[PDB]
Amino acid sequence: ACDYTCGSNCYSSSDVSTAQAAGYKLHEDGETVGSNSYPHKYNNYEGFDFSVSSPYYEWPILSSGDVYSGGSPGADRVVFNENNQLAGVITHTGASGNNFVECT
Ligand SMILES: [Ca+2]
Repeated sequence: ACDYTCGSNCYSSSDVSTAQAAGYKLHEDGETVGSNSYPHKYNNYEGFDFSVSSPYYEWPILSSGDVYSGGSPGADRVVFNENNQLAGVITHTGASGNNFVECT
């Protein structure tokens, strides 16, 4: 079963813990990867009910299970805060433009 489903991509809690660790280490190093420079700040204008406080940062989670290292980021993201707490799993799949919906 999937712990998180984004569109038709299925992720387990191991997949999310692995992506968050990689994204949080780049935040501590003051580094980014990719043409769109991830991780970067996430603004919660859609109002998802996250139970952890901001600031928030978005980082890609790949359907393949690999950690993101550049190239296409796909449409799914883990959002974590400044204290390395997971806020949620969201995706651009099924939302217009740069908006997001939550994975279920
Ligand atoms: Ca997986």
